[PDB]
Amino acid sequence: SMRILLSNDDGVHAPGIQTLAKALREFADVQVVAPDRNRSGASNSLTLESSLRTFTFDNGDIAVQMGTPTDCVYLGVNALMRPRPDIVVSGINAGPNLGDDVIYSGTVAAAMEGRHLGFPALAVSLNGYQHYDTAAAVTCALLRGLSREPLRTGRILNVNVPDLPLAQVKGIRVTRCGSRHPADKVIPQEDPRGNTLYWIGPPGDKYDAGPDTDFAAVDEGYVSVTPLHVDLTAHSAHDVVSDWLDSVGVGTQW
Amino acid sequence: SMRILLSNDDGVHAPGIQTLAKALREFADVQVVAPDRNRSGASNSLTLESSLRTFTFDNGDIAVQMGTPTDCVYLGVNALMRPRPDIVVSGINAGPNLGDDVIYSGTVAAAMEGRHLGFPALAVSLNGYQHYDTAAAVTCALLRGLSREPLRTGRILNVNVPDLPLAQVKGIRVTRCGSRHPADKVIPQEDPRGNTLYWIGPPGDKYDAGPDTDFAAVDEGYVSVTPLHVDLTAHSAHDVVSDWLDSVGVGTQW
Ligand SMILES: [Mg+2]
Ligand SMILES: [Mg+2]
Repeated sequence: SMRILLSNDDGVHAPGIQTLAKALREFADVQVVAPDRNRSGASNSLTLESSLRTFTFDNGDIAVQMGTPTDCVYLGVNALMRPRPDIVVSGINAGPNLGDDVIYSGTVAAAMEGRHLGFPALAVSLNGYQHYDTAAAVTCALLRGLSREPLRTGRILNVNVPDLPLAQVKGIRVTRCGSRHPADKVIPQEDPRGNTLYWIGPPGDKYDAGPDTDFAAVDEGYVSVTPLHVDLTAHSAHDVVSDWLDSVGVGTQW
Repeated sequence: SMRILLSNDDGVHAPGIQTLAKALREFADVQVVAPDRNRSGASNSLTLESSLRTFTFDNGDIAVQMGTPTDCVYLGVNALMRPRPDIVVSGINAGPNLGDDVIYSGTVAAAMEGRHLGFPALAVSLNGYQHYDTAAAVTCALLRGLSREPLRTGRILNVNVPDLPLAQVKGIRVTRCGSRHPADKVIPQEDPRGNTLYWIGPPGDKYDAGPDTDFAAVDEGYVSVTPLHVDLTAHSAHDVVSDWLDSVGVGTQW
């Protein structure tokens, strides 16, 4: 019987995470360890300068004080949940995590943090705010599915679900991350004393959102499943960087 | 003429950034934009629900008040530094960023924000903190030559410098990222009121530290340079996931 570490990114009381927990407690033992306040825009952010305070609740749900999504699952796996989870699922998130985004996503990061357990970790995001209903069903399918048969390759599955009633989601689709044009907008806004403060503001237009992409999938009406890894090496850049090095003679006398 | 945007993640006052600033500033035009405090572990996190305030010191360095490394370089290239920088150098970090430490590193995050400039972003990490001089020599050497001859491919370089006297470092190796075992340590500490607080342990043991890894290079006394990209998609796992979805009948009814 599956042991589930359920975290998320929107906080221990987000409709997203609570819904998923009810659905999952139907066939698995779930233990929630989530951050205490919506703070999305954390990435694989990790509290290193300070220790972490824990708070447990009425049920058994833990919230990490000021804790980051990676904070949560990390504490969850090596201290807080015992016996250890078999999987971590990163609880239904209010809003997409597609393309370039994924690198900055706290919800993707919680999943990435469970890349080492018996089962692949699931990140789950709704594109919108209404049909949490649907994302739960999708996750359960994915989960019963792992339980009859283990997946031999891919330790992070990044799922996004369209904001449509289950009956209208056309299927699911294995995808690749898309990309936007480089973001560059900064919105200045000035404080009552004259000084300029800056907002980061909105991401670039969609660049590669062709047929193979997670963007196209969701746009079409499919669950989009992207397998993620954690090796950022640009392997094909290799010889070029080496020729360069030799060409200009850094690291060499000759 | 070479306009450098100089960030780091240990904070604008760290000896790694300051020593780098000084070395660059005698053949290059430099602007420091960095966090106001030690922000190690910050990964790609960014401030989205708040505006950011800056502070300028008399030497012109700029700090982003509660800014993340990412916050800093985004604001650096797009608002703060005029005219735009030619390059982003992410200041000499105290401690290595090797293997999968990369997904958590604020140092590399700062460079990832440099992705779209003329020259490739440089992330520079020292494996200790005796010899910042050493990392400086390297970075300066990387930067010249870069300005003698462009790098035809690869937008982000993850540079790790052994913690030795320059004379003792054997050379340079273009490398690939290694990987660690799961981390499992959670160092507990009691509150003065008796409550268990949790500190996040260290990075796990080197696991893949093979012949051509970033680990191997540093341990043997070489500078490691790794080309990095931002695509999280595990492409080679595509068909396996696709066969698994079909084998389990999720997203098809037959
Ligand atoms: Mg969120
Ligand atoms: Mg640091």
